[PDB]
Amino acid sequence: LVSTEAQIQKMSQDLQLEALTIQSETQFLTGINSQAANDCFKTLIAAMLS
Amino acid sequence: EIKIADEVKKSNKEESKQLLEVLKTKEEHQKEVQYEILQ
Amino acid sequence: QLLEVLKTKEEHQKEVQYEILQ
Amino acid sequence: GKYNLILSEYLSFIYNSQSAVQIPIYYSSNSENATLLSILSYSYDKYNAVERKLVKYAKGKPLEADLTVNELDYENNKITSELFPTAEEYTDLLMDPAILTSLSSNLNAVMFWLEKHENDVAEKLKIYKRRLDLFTIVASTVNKYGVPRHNAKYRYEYEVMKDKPYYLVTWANSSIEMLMSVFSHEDYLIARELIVLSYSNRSTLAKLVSSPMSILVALVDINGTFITNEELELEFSNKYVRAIVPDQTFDELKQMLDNMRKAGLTDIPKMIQDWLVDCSIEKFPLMAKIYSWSFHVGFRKQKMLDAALDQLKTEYTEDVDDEMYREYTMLIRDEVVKMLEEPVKHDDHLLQDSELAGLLSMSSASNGESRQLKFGRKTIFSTKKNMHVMDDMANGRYTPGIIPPVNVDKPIPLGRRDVPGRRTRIIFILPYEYFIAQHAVVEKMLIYAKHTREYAEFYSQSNQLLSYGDVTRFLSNNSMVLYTDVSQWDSSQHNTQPFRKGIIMGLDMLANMTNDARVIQTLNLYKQTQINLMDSYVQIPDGNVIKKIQYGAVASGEKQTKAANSIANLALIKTVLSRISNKYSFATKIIRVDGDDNYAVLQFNTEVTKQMVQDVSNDVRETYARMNTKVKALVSTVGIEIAKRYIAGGKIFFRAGINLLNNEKKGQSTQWDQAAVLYSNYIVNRLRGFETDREFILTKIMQMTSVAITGSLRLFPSERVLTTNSTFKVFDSEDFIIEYGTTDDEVYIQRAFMSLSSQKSGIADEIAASSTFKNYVSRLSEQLLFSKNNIVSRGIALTEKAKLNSYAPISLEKRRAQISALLTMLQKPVTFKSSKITINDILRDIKPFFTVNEAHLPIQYQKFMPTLPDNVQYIIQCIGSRTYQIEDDGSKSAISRLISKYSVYKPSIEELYKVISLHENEIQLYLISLGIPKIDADTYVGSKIYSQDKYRILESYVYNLLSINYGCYQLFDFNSPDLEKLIRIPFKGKIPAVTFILHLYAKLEVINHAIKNGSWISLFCNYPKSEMIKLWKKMWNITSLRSPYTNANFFQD
RNA sequence: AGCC
Repeated sequence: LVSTEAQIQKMSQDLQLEALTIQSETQFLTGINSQAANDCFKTLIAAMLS
Repeated sequence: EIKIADEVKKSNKEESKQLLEVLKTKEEHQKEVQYEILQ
Repeated sequence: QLLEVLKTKEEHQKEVQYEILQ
Repeated sequence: GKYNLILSEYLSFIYNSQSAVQIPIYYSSNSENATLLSILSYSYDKYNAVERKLVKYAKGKPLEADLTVNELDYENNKITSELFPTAEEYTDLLMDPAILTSLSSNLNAVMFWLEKHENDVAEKLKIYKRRLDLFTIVASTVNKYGVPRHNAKYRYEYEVMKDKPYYLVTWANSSIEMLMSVFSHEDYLIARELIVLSYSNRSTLAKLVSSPMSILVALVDINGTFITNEELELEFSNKYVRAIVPDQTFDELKQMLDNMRKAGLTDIPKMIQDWLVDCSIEKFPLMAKIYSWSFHVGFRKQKMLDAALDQLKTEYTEDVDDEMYREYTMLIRDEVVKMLEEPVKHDDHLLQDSELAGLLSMSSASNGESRQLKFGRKTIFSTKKNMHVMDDMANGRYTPGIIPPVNVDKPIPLGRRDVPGRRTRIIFILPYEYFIAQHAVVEKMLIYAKHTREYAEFYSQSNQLLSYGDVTRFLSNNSMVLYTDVSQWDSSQHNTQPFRKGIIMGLDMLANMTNDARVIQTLNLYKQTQINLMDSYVQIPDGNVIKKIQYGAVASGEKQTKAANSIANLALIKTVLSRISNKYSFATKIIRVDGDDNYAVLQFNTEVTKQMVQDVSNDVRETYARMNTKVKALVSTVGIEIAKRYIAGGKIFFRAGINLLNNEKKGQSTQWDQAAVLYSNYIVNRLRGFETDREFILTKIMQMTSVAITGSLRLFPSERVLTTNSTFKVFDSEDFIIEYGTTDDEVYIQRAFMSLSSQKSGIADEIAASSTFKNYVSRLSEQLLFSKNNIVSRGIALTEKAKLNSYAPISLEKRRAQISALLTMLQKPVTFKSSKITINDILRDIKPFFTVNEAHLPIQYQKFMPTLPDNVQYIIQCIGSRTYQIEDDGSKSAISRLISKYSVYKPSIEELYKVISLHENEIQLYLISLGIPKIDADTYVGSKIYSQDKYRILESYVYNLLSINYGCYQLFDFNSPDLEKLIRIPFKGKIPAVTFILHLYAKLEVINHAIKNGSWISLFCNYPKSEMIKLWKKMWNITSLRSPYTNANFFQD
């Protein structure tokens, strides 16, 4: 997989989020990691087979 | 204090901790404008 | 008594003028 | 904790009796997993502690001194009763170690080490068998004449040195320093010849061993080099340059190896003998090992007449060619007009008041004569020059216009400064009015030297590959470098008349270029110091008589001697390279002068052969000798000796001669401050190839930092007192790493050292209330501004309070009160409660948000300094050496370009940091106290350019706190593209103060992790927006912990 | 008690 730290840093520059104002483009980075990526791939295949 | 509702102040989240800090550095800027006029 | 002690910081002069945000 | 384990094992050795007990004192951060503060020790039976354990190491035969190897009669190792017959004539100043640690302390630090490593395994056994064979020689020689018991201030009286040889103390000190640096079999064969022969040959041993190093750097081939650009930035170039050497160098190197066999050295001239068969760079650290070990023999302290006799007795003739001296005087005249053309035409404010420019900066002058002063009721003797002004401005004698003569009526006193293995240099002791006249004009000569290619102040940075890297940028197979060693630069004939008349002629073409009445006056007074030094007499005392010797030449200890000696070289080496061009045809690429050691790179048409090297060297020492300046002309094709640095074969080699257990002058420090000089002289020698044991050093910090209040009680401080980041720092846990601790009991003690960081002194508060100090402050406020304000006058009167901290007894009443107030905290474990932001308080908030992972980095860059230790050479080969130097002087800002122009003061970066974050009307109240006018300080405040100057001061202040430009962090590239793959921090805008410190602290934690363990880690800091704003308000109230003995720990020389 |  692509690294978590090497993709969040790439994603945090396309969004251009500022550390002073409060905005809705700082919630795009919540709960994105390498274990939840491996979980959705399993519960989408195994839900269709059963 | 800030006189915002009490379920935002005692909360421990990330979207509610920033809202208290932004309303804390608006008071320090509004007191900075009022002090410069008085001099 | 040095001169760097006597001159008050920015955070001290921001407390003689009080106001509430809301 | 390892220092706490050696501390408990040491007290169980030096106190072998049953009556000795040790009480450890602990403390905690909570009220009710604890680190210990100190260790008490009650011991009562303390007589004859060292003389009883020495007998079990005193085997073999003692050393019999040879008494016919020195030319003088008082340099032999004879008995002191045979040398000094009566106690009234006994000079201690010929053997004084001048360190506050006696010989009976240095013998216990070795006999403690020899007991811990008595039964080790077969690898560390051979080190023990090599350090025991040398200590048999040292013990059996001391035990014959006994151990001399020291004084209360660590000198040696006549009645304890009566039946012993004269240099028994200062030989057993340097030989213990050498046997605790033996690690290999090559280091054992060098240490045996420098211990046996050093007992009799106290004159010419450090000269014979350190002689062939100027020759052996010209034989090693170049295969790949570091070069530098025109602006000083590093480049790597992999050319191949062959080393060409004539047949008369090997007929001179053979003469240097037969002088080392007359003296008795028979195994040091076997390593140079077996290296010359290969002439390889892979065995060259053996040849710099012998050059570094030769400086640990000791200092050559002599009588003042006997060491200034070959210097002050020269043969001046009129059989020089006068056609060569007209171009030499004209080329000095053309420089002084070229340096002061722009500050005289445009009349600068620094030259318009040269009287005030020298008065506010007289803390940078050398110490003058010892003179009796009166400050109220007190009578003190001082040699500082700004104390002489306060006594002369009161009694109606301060005349800065009248410059006193230095002829036969009032001669110049003479002071010395010596280095082992070299000759001595004399230092003038001038009056205080030769500093006022020569300060505002010399400071305008050293700003031109910082922008000119041929001077040494251009290539003056913190790094050492960017400074001395322009040597090898013009090197090829058709060029040669020409470094010449002028023997007696101070008293040559080209320095007396044509050098003083080339400056005087240059100040008369600058009296017609201006129109003010002040700039003609300060150019006339700087001219007046040259006519008086044209015929100067010197004063040397010997015996009963005082000799007055005529000396019209140039010595050091003046103010212009760093910037006017560099002009006399660039005018003399320009005249010699014009006389050698009648036999050859070249093009001079670079000339670079640094005092009296220089080089010049000549590029030829055809390829350089062996005949064009032997016949250029015979036309340099024959053209110089036509001008009566005898030289040792050396030409080379690959490597030179620039000033104390040896660039041999593409790599750069330093000298590692710093005497640990000896000193050349009796310093004015305590024991606590000299236990950090002893450690910082061990880190310097470890980075240059002379590795002393750490456990001998940590034993020497144990015996120097301890302080007793009673004859039966002792207090030994622990590791956490000495290692923490405070005023009382002595050493670090790991060697080359400066660590900022983050624990709830480690910030608790660093705030506990904040109360007694500032103490008061009873001497300086009685001087500051006297009448002659108020008369000195009042007459400085008259010249600084025409008006009178109460704000500036208290701002002046409390500025010369800190200038009295340069006085030696005043700076000892503070430090003796630092340690005496620490003893009430190491005994009572409870401390006080306070809150003040330090650098550790900021790092408490950043560290719990970093997540580490394992990572790897392949080697891509190569090593240019091959004597560095192994854990530092893994960092350089993986992220790269430094390319360009980032400045932290702050002069690129707009406030430090306003202070330097309109005033003569220089404020510290810890002073500009505190005042730049205040309001508008607080920068006004501070800038007037500096001497800036009201109309100028109303411009800078009213322009709102201070808001964009906040980030140029914080950038140069944090680089001073974390010590990035200094220390051992001045080798690694911080903007490297191989550290950014490990640091993965997402960017959050609009707060630049916090984002800067997230990237400067993450760059240090990766480097400090790869020195401790040798493996790289990668960081990730998803810092929240709600913690950036809380850290933003603490980035301006940060306070530093400054110590006077730590400011010398930033530079190496 | 003071640059020994």
